[PDB]
Amino acid sequence: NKVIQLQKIFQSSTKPLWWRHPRSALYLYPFYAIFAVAVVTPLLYIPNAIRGIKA
Amino acid sequence: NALKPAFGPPDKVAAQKFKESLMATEKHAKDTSNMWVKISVWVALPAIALTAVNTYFVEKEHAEHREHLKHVPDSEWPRDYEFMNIRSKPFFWGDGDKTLFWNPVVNRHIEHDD
Amino acid sequence: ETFEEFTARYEKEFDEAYDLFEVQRVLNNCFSYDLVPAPAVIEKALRAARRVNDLPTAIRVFEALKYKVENEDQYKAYLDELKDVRQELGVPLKEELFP
Amino acid sequence: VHFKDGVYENIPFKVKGRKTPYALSHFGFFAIGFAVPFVACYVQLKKSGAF
Amino acid sequence: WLYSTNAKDIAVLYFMLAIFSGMAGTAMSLIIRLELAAPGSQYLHGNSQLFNVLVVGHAVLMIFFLVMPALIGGFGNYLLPLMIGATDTAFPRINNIAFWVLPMGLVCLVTSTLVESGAGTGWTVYPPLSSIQAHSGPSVDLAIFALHLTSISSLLGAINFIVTTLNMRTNGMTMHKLPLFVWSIFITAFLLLLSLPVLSAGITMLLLDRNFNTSFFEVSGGGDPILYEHLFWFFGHPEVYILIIPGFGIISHVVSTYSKKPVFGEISMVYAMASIGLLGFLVWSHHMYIVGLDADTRAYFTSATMIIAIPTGIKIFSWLATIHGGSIRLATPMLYAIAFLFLFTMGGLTGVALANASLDVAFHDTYYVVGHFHYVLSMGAIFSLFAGYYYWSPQILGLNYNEKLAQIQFWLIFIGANVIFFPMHFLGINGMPRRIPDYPDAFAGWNYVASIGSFIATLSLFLFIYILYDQLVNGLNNKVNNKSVIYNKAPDFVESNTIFNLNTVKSSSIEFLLTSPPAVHSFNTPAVQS
Amino acid sequence: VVKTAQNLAEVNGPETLIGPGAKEGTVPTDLDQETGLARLELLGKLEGIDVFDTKPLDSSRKGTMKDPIIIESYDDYRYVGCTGSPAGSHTIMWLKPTVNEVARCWECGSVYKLNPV
Amino acid sequence: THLERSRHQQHPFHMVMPSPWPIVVSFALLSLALSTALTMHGYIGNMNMVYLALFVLLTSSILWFRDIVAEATYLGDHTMAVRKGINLGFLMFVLSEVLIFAGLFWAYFHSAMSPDVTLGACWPPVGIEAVQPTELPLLNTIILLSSGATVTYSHHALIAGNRNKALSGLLITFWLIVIFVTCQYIEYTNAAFTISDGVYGSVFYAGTGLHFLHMVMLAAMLGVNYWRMRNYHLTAGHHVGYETTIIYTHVLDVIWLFLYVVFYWWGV
Ligand code: HEA
Ligand code: HEA
Ligand SMILES: CCCCCCCCCCC(=O)OC[C@H](COP(=O)(O)OC[C@H](O)COP(=O)(O)OC[C@@H](COC(=O)CC)OC(=O)CCC)OC(=O)CCCCCCCC
Ligand SMILES: [Cu+2]
Ligand SMILES: [Zn+2]
Repeated sequence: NKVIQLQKIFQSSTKPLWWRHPRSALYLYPFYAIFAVAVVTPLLYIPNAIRGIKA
Repeated sequence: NALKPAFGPPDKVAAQKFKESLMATEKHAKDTSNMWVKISVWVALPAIALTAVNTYFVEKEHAEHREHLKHVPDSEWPRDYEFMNIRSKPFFWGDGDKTLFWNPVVNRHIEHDD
Repeated sequence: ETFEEFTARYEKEFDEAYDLFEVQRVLNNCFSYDLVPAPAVIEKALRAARRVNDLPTAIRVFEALKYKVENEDQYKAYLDELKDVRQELGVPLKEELFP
Repeated sequence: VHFKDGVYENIPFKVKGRKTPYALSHFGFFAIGFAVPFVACYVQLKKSGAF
Repeated sequence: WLYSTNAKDIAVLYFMLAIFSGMAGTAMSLIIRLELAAPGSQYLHGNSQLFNVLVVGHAVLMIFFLVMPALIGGFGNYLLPLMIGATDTAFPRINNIAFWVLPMGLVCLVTSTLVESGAGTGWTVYPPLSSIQAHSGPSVDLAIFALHLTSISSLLGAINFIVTTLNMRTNGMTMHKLPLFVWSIFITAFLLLLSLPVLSAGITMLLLDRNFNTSFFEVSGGGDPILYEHLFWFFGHPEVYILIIPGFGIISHVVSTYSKKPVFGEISMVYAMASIGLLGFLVWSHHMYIVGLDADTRAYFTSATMIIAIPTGIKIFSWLATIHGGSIRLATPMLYAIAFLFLFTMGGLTGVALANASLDVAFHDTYYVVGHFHYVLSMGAIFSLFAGYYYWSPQILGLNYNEKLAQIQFWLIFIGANVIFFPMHFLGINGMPRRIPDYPDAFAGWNYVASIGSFIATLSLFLFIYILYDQLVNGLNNKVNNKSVIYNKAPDFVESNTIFNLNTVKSSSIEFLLTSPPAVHSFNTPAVQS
Repeated sequence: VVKTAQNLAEVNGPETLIGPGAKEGTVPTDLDQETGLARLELLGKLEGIDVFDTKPLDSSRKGTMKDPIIIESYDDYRYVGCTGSPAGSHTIMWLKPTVNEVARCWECGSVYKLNPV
Repeated sequence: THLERSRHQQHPFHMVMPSPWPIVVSFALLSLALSTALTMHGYIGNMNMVYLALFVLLTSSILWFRDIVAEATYLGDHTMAVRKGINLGFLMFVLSEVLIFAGLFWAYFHSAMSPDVTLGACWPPVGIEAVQPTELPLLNTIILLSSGATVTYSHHALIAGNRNKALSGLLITFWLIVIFVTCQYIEYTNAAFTISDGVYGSVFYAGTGLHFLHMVMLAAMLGVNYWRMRNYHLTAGHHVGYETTIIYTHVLDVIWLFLYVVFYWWGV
């Protein structure tokens, strides 16, 4: 049903393929919010984990 | 013109071996798939129709069996062995939880220091 | 395979040489075998150099012949044997040139 | 690197045209890799009494 | 660029990390050998911890972060696309996670030392030494995860090579006609696949016995620590036959290029190269002869791991047959590949002496083992890594490496690491045990001989950094003067100089027919062979 | 205006390689909801001529400089192998016939021209 | 002609644009492994960073998969060899995941083939009571023999061309597997011996433990095989996202039958 419809949109899109879905703008900025926290807070506790300060 | 005559020779000998076999495999997608309808919904589903009710009745005699042990031990536990309960480095998501989900009908773990 | 089938095969390929490339690529594998080539086939290794008008690929014949002769006694008898066809074409050797 | 198969453009370095000399950024990648056990011999001795 | 999925630019990131992990993997071995210079703890003050931490910190950077990502990642992601005839790998998007988990395999290991405990467990991480009652902190928790990230990179980094070789060849490239470097890694990829899931259960079970107290290995509960000695070593002996089979691929190309001759018995060299890989599976408890196995079980292995010396003799005597007749052009890859043929084979004679169950009972955990496995790791897998870099450095980077300065880097590696690892056979034949910060006073003899050499080899490695500086800055001004060697194949005796520049590269592989450096699309047409 | 191809002959650009939409109730029947370059290989596979070549070079004759071996190239530098006049008689040697220069094959003696197309 | 041939690709194998989800999954595997080793030793206080690490990883797989289905049905470099590339790339992959069972089968033959001294001289030992194979575990074998007769009843049915058997035949197989999760949830809630029950408690929730940790992804694999077949993504001549599901289950009959014969029949 949407397979030919999306094929007009995906082919000749001149976009990155992870921006080529029409339902993709909301898929990234909350995803970049959980990505901007899950790679610092496991590492920010490492100077807390050097002095014996645990929980 | 120059340099653009044709791709190659259209011999049509490489055809009619892959195309007609797509209908032959379609036959093999028809009668072989109809060979399994006499054994999946006609044999195997009646086979579990006599097996699930065989296990619907033996489930209830064990569902009542757990109510005996969680009610009273009537003296104490039978003092389980040294390999059955181990608590070196107790668990981290809670305080002393055995796993993610565990009922005390089989996992009581009462300490016998004595 | 044998010594004679070695001679008849490479004395044949020197005739359709037609170029400087197909002399040196055929003079190479006429010298890069286990055995030592006969003077019958090396006479067509100088006539091949005359057909292509190149002299140092005829001076390099007798220098490849000098290292791969395995005996100096088997070289001077081999040098004097080729002196009949080495004085027509005027091919010097590398020691006489003193380059 | 997607395109421009030049001479220095298959390496993620910036060899020529750098603002700073390259020996700063080349020895400074390989001596820093040499000085990581010498900080494992620092924060584990100073923690454990030695110096 | 960071996340480009081109297989060429991934393998230059592989090689950019295998020297950074190299200059960390040998700076730890510097301090290890500095402490064995004299009896009494000299530089480490009195700490016998941070010495079983540095030994495991060094022995896993050398195995899993130097020789694994270079001979499989640094070359296999560059040459197996190129020599076979592919444009890039068959699975190019997972080709980028196979590199980018390796710095995440480093943050999971350098932080495993900086935490309060330090994983003093040794490279063979044994269960009751690494149990939670013995090792308490989160030190060994991260050391059993950095070994898992590399276990999962080099696992999908070998699924990337079975469905590259089996279908993505050229027209005439039949299954009997491939370069031997591809048959190295394609045989290796059938050992990386069939030994790493064995390892991944043998480490996760130790994780379960440390914070989930499941007692796979805990003695209070009947869990053996001797199950670990056959389950880790079921991975362990194929792992050390994976650091040497791509080492057997580079040497088979170098020794038959710098000798103008095809390799002796090419069909004999591909059947005796999977037979090493297949029969290497069936010998995995020769490490554990003394651990209390049966009198017939040890009688089987003392006859079965000697048969690994049957196909390795074929793969050496043919390298002494492929250079007998031909010329010899003694450049730097030929110097390494001809000292590989003397120091690896002396690490093979010490192999069959250790291979017996009747003789390992006076040699286990001594320094005679460390004399044996360093003649086949720093002399059989660095002698084929230096002979693979120098053999493909100006072809791939485009710049020549000051050949007059790479000869002095060979000799300072040859005699400056033979001085370390040859007297180790004497300290071990007396019975000096391993992993010890101090020793009895009679073992101060050769341990000062082997301490003077670790500054020799790691002065050559400081020189090798300068060769990498001379190759990138004015590495273009090397092939226009008389600094380097340009043509790795000098022409024949009757090949004229003016005809050589028409037909220059007489290679047997595509790797030199490409440009220097190769293009970002070096294959945009299906090439043909014979 | 931009129609479909439904034959190997007409391509005339990349926008004409798609197929037509199928109605609900039946599956895609391998010719309707196709994609493009996969459909392009299938459209060639629908006919009797392969789009890509799996066949060695014509290694029967040697090939002199007056009579060279012509390869069906599609760019400037199509690499070739040279394994013999019986295609098995000597060690391989890889070549690169470039634009209007020939690869000469020092061992076997075969001459190749480009035919750049 | 040649002008369109100079506008297309000349080799059948696929070339992919540079995607950044390679380093996204790599950053998740760091924050999985680093954070699962911190909360075992403190430094955080709460056990939800691992729950975060199971969320950022799995949404990174479907964003990886959203670009792949954009290549599967919307860009399409899937030729015959590239179809054979993944179909051999996955058939050779499950040789690794059937050998990890030999890293768990061989522990069961390490504590029962030779009797030990810390336990009893019998396997399973005293104090530990095992479930007979003539009980609800025998339902677990027949429900997969019925699964092995409906995954091929709907394999050829999708190629057959009719959607009445192809669409509905995969919804009845999907709920045949979620119902298999709940009967392996009974022994995770009603069996006597636990995970910490010695060596019998170790390997029994490992050999059957990893067999439970694959149905969470197999039912998640049916979760897109029904969504794509309803959104008309999958085809009847080219199906990779449907073919990897059948070989995920046709080998599962072999490993569960080898799991049933030694854990339950030989395990009493
Ligand atoms: C890949 C394997 C590898 C390599 C190369 C080395 C290399 C070296 N190792 Fe190590 N070592 C091990 C693996 C390795 N080792 C293992 C497994 C153990 C046992 C641990 C345990 O079981 O307890 C061990 C243990 C070990 C011990 C302790 C012995 C014992 O307790 O068992 C010592 C001490 O002498 C030692 C020293 C050295 C030295 C001086 C080198 C020198 O060769 C290093 C200096 C030489 C170089 C200069 C070349 C290497 C440098 C590079 C960067 C590579 C070049 C490559 C590229 C750049 C292209 N090693
Ligand atoms: C990385 C490469 C590598 C290679 C190739 C080998 C190859 C071999 N290894 Fe070694 N080995 C290691 C690395 C390697 N090993 C490591 C890292 C350890 C453990 C250290 C640790 O635990 O920390 C180890 C441990 C180890 C042990 C355990 C000792 C102990 O811990 O108690 C034993 C004993 O059986 C052994 C034997 C062998 C044998 C027989 C070979 C054979 O494959 C080699 C045979 C080769 C030849 C023999 C030479 C060439 C052939 C000939 C010229 C012709 C045939 C020969 C004759 C007829 C004599 N190895
Ligand atoms: C963490 C990273 C740290 C890296 C530090 C590593 C340092 C290693 C440096 C090695 C080096 O740079 O040497 C290369 C340099 C250039 O050489 P080239 O290849 O261009 O050819 C030159 C031409 O062909 C022959 O050079 P020539 O023969 O004319 O000169 C004689 C030269 C030879 O003697 C020696 O090599 C040892 C002293 O002696 C001297 O110059 C003495 C002058 C005081 O040759 C030299 O001139 C070296 C001079 C001495 C430098 C100090 C030596 C310390 C051991
Ligand atoms: Cu071994
Ligand atoms: Zn030839």
